[PDB]
Amino acid sequence: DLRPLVPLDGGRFATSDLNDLYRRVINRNNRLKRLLDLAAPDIIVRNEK
Amino acid sequence: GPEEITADIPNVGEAALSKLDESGIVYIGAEVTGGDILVGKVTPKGETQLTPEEKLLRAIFGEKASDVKDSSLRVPNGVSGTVIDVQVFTRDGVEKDKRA
Amino acid sequence: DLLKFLKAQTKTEEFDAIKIALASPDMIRSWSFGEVKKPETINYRTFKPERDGLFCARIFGPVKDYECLCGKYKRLKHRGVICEKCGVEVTQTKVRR
Amino acid sequence: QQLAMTPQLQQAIRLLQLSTLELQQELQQALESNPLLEQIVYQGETTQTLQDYLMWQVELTPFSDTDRAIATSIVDAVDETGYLTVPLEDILESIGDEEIDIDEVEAVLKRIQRFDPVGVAAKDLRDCLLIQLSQFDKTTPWLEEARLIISDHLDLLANHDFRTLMRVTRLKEDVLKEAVNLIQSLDPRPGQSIQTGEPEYVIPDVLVRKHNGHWTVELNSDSIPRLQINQHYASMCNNARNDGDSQFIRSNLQDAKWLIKSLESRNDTLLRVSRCIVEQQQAFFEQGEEYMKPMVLADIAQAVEMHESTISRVTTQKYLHSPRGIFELKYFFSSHVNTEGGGEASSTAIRALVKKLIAAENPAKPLSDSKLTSLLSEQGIMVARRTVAKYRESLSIPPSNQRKQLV
Amino acid sequence: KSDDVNGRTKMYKNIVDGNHQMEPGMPESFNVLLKEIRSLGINIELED
DNA sequence: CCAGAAATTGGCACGAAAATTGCAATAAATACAA
DNA sequence: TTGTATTTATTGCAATTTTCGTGCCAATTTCTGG
Ligand SMILES: [Zn+2]
Repeated sequence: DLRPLVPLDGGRFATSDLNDLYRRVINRNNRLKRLLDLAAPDIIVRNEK
Repeated sequence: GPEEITADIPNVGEAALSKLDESGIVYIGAEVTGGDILVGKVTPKGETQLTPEEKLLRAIFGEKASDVKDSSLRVPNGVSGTVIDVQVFTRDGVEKDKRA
Repeated sequence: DLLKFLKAQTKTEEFDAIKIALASPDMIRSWSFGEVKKPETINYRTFKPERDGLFCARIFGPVKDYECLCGKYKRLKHRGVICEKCGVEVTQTKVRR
Repeated sequence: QQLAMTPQLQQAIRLLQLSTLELQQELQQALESNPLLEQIVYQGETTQTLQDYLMWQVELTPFSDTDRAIATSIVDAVDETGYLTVPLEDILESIGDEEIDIDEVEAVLKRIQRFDPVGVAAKDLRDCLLIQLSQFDKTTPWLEEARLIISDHLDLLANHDFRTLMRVTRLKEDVLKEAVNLIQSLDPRPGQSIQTGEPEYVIPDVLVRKHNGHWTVELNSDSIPRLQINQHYASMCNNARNDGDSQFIRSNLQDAKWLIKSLESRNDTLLRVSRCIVEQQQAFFEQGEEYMKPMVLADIAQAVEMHESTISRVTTQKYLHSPRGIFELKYFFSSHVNTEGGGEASSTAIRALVKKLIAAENPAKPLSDSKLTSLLSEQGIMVARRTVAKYRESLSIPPSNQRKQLV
Repeated sequence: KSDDVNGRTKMYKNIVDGNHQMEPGMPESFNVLLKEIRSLGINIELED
């Protein structure tokens, strides 16, 4: 409720800046978790980190 | 379904619909004040489920009143004037009303 | 007793100082009510918050007063009850703040 | 042959029947597990609802602490239309105090029912109508007759009897009609004065429009899913490094290349199916749904040389945007009845005809199903009475005896 | 007259009843500030 | 005005037809080493 | 020049289940003529 989504006409539920930053962090974290699970080569996991 | 512009609004009284024509749009030359309806519009809310309460409501008061909302255009508070011009823009392929 | 329950949520906190420090990982985990695992916000089909997302009702609380997400418990008679299907507590929607 | 049916072809086929949102979820799930895949202030304002208005009126009313708690419980159990959704016993249980009887709850409920709007927090329709009628002055010409009808005989008023009502109430047509009109002048849903919400829309998957005298169908490019190969990770594929490191990249590159092709084939199949559907049902997009033709899956499955299963899977939960509106791309498949001489008439067209004929009837004597069948069997259609009754029930239209009016 | 939500409704009720007294309470923006500072990984709290 | 009939309505059934859903590891084109 | 390993291309059958229109008939609703 401190980072709400903006509803506008036509049903567009646009996102704010904080939600975008959180989404980027979560996407990178999930990809890194999967790569560490799958024992990826170090050259890729360093870039992901 | 689509939103409909019409004068057949169930929840409002007969007086508030006196300034609207057969198409649900205010007359030219009408003197309006804050809160008056300029364009009458309804938004659908229909759904398949019908409890006995809804059946009783539809039987007593009619089916038009149900499965519809009221999203009409109203004069903002503290605003008055005379209706001097109305313009209607319709998408291609949509049936035109009498006002257009 | 509903009178005490309603009286308790208007109480003001007493304090005389403000303390600032560094947050341990255990402190941060003790603050939280759950872990966010997915970058989803809104379902866009039922227009409900996605589970484990940034707006999850199981983590941050109900989207309506005293109602769980699925809809088994809905009134004040079930206040404070954690639903076994959706996991949402039956409480006020201001806890999302 | 029975194809080959690898565990990859199963996933490629399963992509057909997923809606765009579920497809995006699947694409994200496959994206976070394959490194070589990739994809190409405001605060708001507080709104006052019905419950907020009711609680604002509760705060400014001289209630005691117990009465205020009971009022909070009552206002909590009030839906958007203004009706009480729980019995008073549930409210008494939720209070949690054992020295309170049902009489105090009844008194607090009576006090709340006189808030603005009047009739709110009503138990049922009879209670709401009686509450609204108790605020009228005694000078109303037909107050007593309407009150009697609402209090005693409302079920047979809903049944549209209008004749047994005359016998029991001992009135005349010119008085019973006035009482009925007075009743119908009341407000059925008190809580809809404060409307809060927003209509919910959908994103169409395919758009059909009219260009230079013909119909053009194309995918909606604002929602079409598309993936891409990550070149940075693909570059370090066969370079000098560990053999395991080089083998980890080839497999993922193969998987990504296959997934991109599966997405492209899904889009192409959807476009071809939609194009064939628009070509077949061409009169609908011009002259409304009274001219829809009765096509089935096997009709499309021969115009694109696919199997009926593929057509069934593609058309699932995908929406088409037309100047008339938004449909589900399966709304165009319907049953049929035999017409006169030769041909078939779709059930959608017959439903539209039935709705039109019912909407233009005499209010004094509504059209029964036999009369509707006779009227339909003049244009050529051969539909049975039971089928017409089924269509009317599907349209949510009451029977003939429940559509008549005293006018 | 501001972001203190409970005092807002108490003051209106007191004024309508003819009692010109207030119970101040805590502003909401301070709670928002505390939450935003905590979201940065800093432990800030009220004591006693 | 009162039976008795005639009409109306909707639940259940039937056989055809339509629609849905589970399969799980192949065949040919192509670059390539002898 | 030729047998061989790799990469594409494959998006249909065959069960099983659901839905279809329309008939039979009991239970309500209206009509009529004595
Ligand atoms: Zn629940």
